[PDB]
Amino acid sequence: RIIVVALYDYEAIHHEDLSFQKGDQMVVLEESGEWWKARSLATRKEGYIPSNYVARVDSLETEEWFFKGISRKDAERQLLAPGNMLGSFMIRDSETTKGSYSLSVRDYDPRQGDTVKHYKIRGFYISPRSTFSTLQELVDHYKKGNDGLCQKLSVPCMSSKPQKPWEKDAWEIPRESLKLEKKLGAGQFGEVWMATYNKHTKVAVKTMKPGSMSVEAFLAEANVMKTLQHDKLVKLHAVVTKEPIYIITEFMAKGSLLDFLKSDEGSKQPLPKLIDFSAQIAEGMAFIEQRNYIHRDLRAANILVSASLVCKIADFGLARVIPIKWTAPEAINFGSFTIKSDVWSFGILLMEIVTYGRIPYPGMSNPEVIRALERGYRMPRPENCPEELYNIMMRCWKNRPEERPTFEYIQSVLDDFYTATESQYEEIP
Ligand SMILES: Nc1ncnc2c1c(-c1ccc(NC(=O)c3ccccc3)cc1)cn2C1CCCC1
Ligand SMILES: [Ca+2]
Ligand SMILES: [Cl-]
Repeated sequence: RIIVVALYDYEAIHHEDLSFQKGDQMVVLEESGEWWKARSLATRKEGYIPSNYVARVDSLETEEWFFKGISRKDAERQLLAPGNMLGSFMIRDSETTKGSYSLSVRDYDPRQGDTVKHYKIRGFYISPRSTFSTLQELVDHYKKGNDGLCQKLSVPCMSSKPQKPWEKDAWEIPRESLKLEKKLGAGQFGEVWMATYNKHTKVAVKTMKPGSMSVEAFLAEANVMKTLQHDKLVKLHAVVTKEPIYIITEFMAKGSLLDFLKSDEGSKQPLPKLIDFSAQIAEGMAFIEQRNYIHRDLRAANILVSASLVCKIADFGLARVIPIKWTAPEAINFGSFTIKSDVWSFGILLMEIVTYGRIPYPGMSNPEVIRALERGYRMPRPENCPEELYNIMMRCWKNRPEERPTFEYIQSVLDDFYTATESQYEEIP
């Protein structure tokens, strides 16, 4: 017997899936990955449920202040989101001290403004002065005035329902299931439409126009990208095998990063949040790097922004199934695309972000640039760019692609850009 409990509200949208309120319990009957067959205890109905909407009874995940599988940087982003205030906190798996837990607390500071400070927890305790049998008790105490903390505990971090998992056994779907409602953009290779999958589900469809490339071999290449899932890559949901091929991805509410930075709201975005974007793209490129693959076309036009202002990477694994200002020299000439050729493109993308979407090398045509890259000309630093940030672009713009950084390093440098190493966690006597 395995009892689980709902963490959020879910209304059914399919045939054999269940509806449940927050707090409903149910018996796990089958573990089919993203979807589980369960029998509700409230309605006694047997059906399918999203496994990422429930957890085992009286687990820590059930608790409103606990956050599973979240990094220190995500915990920082989640707390500095709108809807939280002074004292807003969370308890999470310690990213560094594995098998243990850390506490992230929102705090204000005149020097910078809102910040997130992190304390490690070691029965548990932070300072030997105060011992605690369990976390909830430990929480309660620190809600009663800051016992050494930078602030007194107020409310757990605001969380929203995760994205509903895709329909089961629906990697290949008929076109009839779709209603392409609005053309978002078109190009030399096809159109990107925003659509709807059998009502209830809002998707975006990339219509791949008929060609030589992968007529019967697209599904093959495309089936690999499906296994390269990441929180910072655009999620591939479904595919239409009948030519013209349709690619169903998740809908990114605020379009491309390029169009977004050129937007009004985008122009309002300050500098530390632009670097936050960069650190997200770098996080995604660090994954493609770990899988020893390649994106082949990094630019703001290929970065999408969610409604929550989360940057994700598209298309990826598309240039291998079919423009040079973002391209490194050793690919313009020798046609050699490495993971380091993307590093160059990231440096360009970085500048593209700091300049709010300004075209690289402005008032400077393509041929008038290639002959400068041989001289050693690089784009200059603008007034609004940190010296230590232009420093990174230049490292991405090294002539030797071997002495260019890794995305693993680039991400780490961008994640704690305003944080000194020693200041990551707080000391307490
Ligand atoms: N998903 C979206 N949601 C909201 N807006 C989107 C998009 C997309 C968009 C971008 C890229 C893709 N395609 C892919 O990511 C992809 C395609 C084939 C193989 C592997 C990956 C599909 C849609 C593009 N836009 C905008 C940007 C420019 C035109 C409309
Ligand atoms: Ca310290
Ligand atoms: Cl039962």
